[PDB]
Amino acid sequence: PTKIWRRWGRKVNLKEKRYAVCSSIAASGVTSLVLARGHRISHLKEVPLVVS
Amino acid sequence: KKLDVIYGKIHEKKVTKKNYILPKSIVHNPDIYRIIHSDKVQASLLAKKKPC
Amino acid sequence: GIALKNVGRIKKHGRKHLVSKNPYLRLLVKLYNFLARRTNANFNKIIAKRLIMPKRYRPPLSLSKLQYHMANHPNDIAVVVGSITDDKRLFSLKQLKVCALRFTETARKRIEDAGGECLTFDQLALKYPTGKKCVLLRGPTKARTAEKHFGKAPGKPKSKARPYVRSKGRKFEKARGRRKSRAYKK
Amino acid sequence: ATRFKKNRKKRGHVSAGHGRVGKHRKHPGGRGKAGGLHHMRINFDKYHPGYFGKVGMRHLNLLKNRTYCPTINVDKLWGLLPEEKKKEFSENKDIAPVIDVTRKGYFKVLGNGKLKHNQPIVVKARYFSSVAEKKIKAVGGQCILVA
Amino acid sequence: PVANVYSTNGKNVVGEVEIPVVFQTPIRNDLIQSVYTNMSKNRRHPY
Amino acid sequence: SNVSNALVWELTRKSNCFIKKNKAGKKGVFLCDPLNVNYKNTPSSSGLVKSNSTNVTLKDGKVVFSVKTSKESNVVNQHFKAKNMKNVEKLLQQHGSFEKAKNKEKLLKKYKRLSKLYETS
Amino acid sequence: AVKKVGKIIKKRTKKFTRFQSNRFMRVKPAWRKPRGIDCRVRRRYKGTNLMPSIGYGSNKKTKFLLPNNKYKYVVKNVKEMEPLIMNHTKYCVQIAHNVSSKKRKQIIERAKQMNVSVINAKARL
RNA sequence: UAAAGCUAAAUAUAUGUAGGAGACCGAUAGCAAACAAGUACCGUGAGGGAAAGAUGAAAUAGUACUCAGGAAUGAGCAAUUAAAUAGUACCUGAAAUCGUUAAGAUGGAACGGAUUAAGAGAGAAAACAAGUAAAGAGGGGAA
RNA sequence: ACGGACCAAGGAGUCUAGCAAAUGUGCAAGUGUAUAUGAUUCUUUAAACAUUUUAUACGCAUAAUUAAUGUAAUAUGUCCAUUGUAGAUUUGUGGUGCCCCACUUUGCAUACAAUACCGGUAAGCAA
Ligand SMILES: [Mg+2]
Ligand SMILES: [Mg+2]
Ligand SMILES: [Mg+2]
Ligand SMILES: [Mg+2]
Ligand SMILES: [Mg+2]
Ligand SMILES: [Mg+2]
Ligand SMILES: [Mg+2]
Ligand SMILES: [Mg+2]
Ligand SMILES: [Mg+2]
Ligand SMILES: [Mg+2]
Ligand SMILES: [Mg+2]
Ligand SMILES: [Mg+2]
Ligand SMILES: [Mg+2]
Ligand SMILES: [Mg+2]
Ligand SMILES: [Mg+2]
Ligand SMILES: [Mg+2]
Repeated sequence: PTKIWRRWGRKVNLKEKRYAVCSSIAASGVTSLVLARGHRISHLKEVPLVVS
Repeated sequence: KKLDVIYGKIHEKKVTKKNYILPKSIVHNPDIYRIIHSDKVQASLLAKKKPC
Repeated sequence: GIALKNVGRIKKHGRKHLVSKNPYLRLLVKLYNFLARRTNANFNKIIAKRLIMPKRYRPPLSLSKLQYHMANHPNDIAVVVGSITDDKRLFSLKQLKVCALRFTETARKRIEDAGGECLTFDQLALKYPTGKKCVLLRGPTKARTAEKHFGKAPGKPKSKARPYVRSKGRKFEKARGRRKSRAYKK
Repeated sequence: ATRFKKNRKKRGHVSAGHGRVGKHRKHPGGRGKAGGLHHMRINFDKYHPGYFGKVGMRHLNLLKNRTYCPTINVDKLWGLLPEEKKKEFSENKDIAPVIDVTRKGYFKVLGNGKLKHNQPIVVKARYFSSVAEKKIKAVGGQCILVA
Repeated sequence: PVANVYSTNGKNVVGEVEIPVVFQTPIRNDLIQSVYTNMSKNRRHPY
Repeated sequence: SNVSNALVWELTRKSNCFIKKNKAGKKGVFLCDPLNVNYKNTPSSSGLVKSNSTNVTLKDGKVVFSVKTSKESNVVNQHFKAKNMKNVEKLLQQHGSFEKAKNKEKLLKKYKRLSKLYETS
Repeated sequence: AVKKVGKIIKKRTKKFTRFQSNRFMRVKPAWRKPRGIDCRVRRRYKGTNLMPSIGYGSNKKTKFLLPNNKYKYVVKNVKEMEPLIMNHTKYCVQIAHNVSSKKRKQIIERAKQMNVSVINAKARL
């Protein structure tokens, strides 16, 4: 019979979380990767895409 | 612009992550085939050989 | 029928591929496999093999031991397939040229402050294709604590293995079998 | 994850990996540390030799705060200084540092290693060992006792 | 290495900004995947 | 310096929104990215990996000519309107100098095949 | 029994039925490997059911071809069958079971224009 | 500084009542109980304790009329509905078991493996013909 | 020799604690932001983000040994990093085809031994 003291969560190293966030922002700046995630950005000018 | 103050290129109190260093890569330039085609490398390669 | 052993088939006894999934490490493996094949140099074969091994067979190397290994080799390049770490016990450092898979921050700062430089393996492929004036080095592979429990069992006469114990003290496995006054020693 | 468990491989086989003749019965040798000294004796003797018996004196109410004492060797003694501050003491020969290791959490100075020749240093601590104190006196330094 | 800044009518270019150096982190999909499959367990509800 | 073509192959060999494989009729796997002349899943034919490319598709009713010619991450997707064989031959001269003849005639044959498709209203 | 038409060779055509499936109707004909002492099928006695083995495998050069001598690809709408304009002499299409008649008509009339063959272009008519 | 006394907060809550939610179960599951469930029923008594959900959008459409029959019930040239082989034992409607018609086999069991033959059912996606000329109906792309 | 008249549904190595080995990942003489607190966090969010405006919370590791009072790792002649045999890589000549040999140079990991030093015990001398 299922129990409530099954270990529901995990604890993650702080440095690895920061690493993952950093390496994830970098992937946001490569045109081919954004296209390969399913976004329809063929007509865009630049992929980092800053706005005023 | 906040993205350079958060990660410590420009320092600022209570905005920069304390003592955080931005991760480095085990590779300098991941373009392997530009290395393989260099004159230095090509001068060390050996004549192509035959199959059976 | 026919009387062969392991019938007609040859046995090999080691790791065959990368297990890791780092894309940069996979690119490195591809590069040095190509270099090993097309210039059979015995320098690129060994490197192509070493960066396939598991973590326990790529130990770190300290700055002091690296400087000691390079004392009779000025203006040469040391090649390590591991990390290199700092050592507070040294007072001063010379000028060195070292290629390694990883450097720690303090070790990287100390090396560059003395006029040296730090190299990755893709630059060493570009400047020393066949390893001229390069010295291959390894760290201590049997210094891990886990290796202190291996060997003969603790209890066989004149062994050196550590036991697995809750804690350490006069009350924790010191009475019968480790002194003559309780019936025998080891 | 239940996805990768070894038992899923034996799902069609009869015995689930435990054998026809010697089954998987429940506690066929005792419970916990039961049979040691009788029929588990060999395992105890070759993996945990000194297990049985008692030795030594009793200490009835210990209070471990009375004998807390972290140590530091003379190897790591110049490394506590920053490199730039470590640098100027080499050129100038008229000035020496004074180091208080009890501000860093160390209590007793211990004497493994080598100090730099003719490079004086002054150390404060609660305890010293004989070898450490000699090695500090040799390069032209002094030891100071605090509390 | 810089980047243009576009106006909110999508036609004019009104500036340029130097790209921050966090965009040069190595791109590691294996690490991202492994870290993601542990952090996503933390919002689950018991049964 | 943290990215190159070989690293884009490693990152997109398997996980992608353009790969399609056949569960029944086990043979074959196709890459439908917009700049892939063939539909092979190789580094030498995918538009995501290559720096410079040309292609012809439909994309709405009509036929479209496409160029990538992305020199230094200043990716410049140009889009034209193919009208007939002569116009496509002119466009290949104008924008596809970096290619070889063996590629040019392959694209010409592809365009000829595409020019027989139509629907109602 | 070996069957061969052109270059395609089949090394057997009968199925491997499960042991005892003709005598007990709670036993289904789908093949299961016999385990358990004293079987007479696991021990390869002559005169009983045969067991499958890797030796019956097909030629790599002709492993998935239909008698049409083409590979089969299954499509669900018009946009999925556009990669076939470059490889039309090696593939043939088949329409999925759950698409409506109106969609089927368009799929068929486009396959006709592309010069690719349709395996089941007679259903729902 | 014992042998007299009082005193909030930070803590707990398998009960009662109300509110909100889930990588939970889906009528042999989930509480014993999704229904007039601690009910029907059993035991002198302390106690024990089930089974049982679904027509259709609408019955404010639940089957009118005729013929046969003592009646049940059946049949229709007759009737609601999109549908009655959805008719209240009402969504779908498997297997074990039985009925009807056709086709085969049949000297103290039956069924099977290998290999062919004789019958019977079904089939064109390789199991021949691009193109050419004439006429008829269509659908597109350019200038 | 035992179970099996037939059919449908159900039906059996799992969860938690604690230890180890193997492998992947991050940092490295350090490593892990505990309980809490903060925030222009607040459908989701019971998630995610942050760390107190020459810097002593705690665990494991960085030092052992003895019942124990306790004591504690070459030694200041040189920032140097104990000795030998085999051994990966490097340096300079010649031989046969970058490879293998004959010398020459350097000497990782590790295997076999030697030596010095630290804690306990004997022996000798001992204010
Ligand atoms: Mg044989
Ligand atoms: Mg078995
Ligand atoms: Mg059994
Ligand atoms: Mg078959
Ligand atoms: Mg037997
Ligand atoms: Mg009182
Ligand atoms: Mg609920
Ligand atoms: Mg129930
Ligand atoms: Mg319904
Ligand atoms: Mg008879
Ligand atoms: Mg029995
Ligand atoms: Mg029986
Ligand atoms: Mg481990
Ligand atoms: Mg502890
Ligand atoms: Mg002494
Ligand atoms: Mg005296």
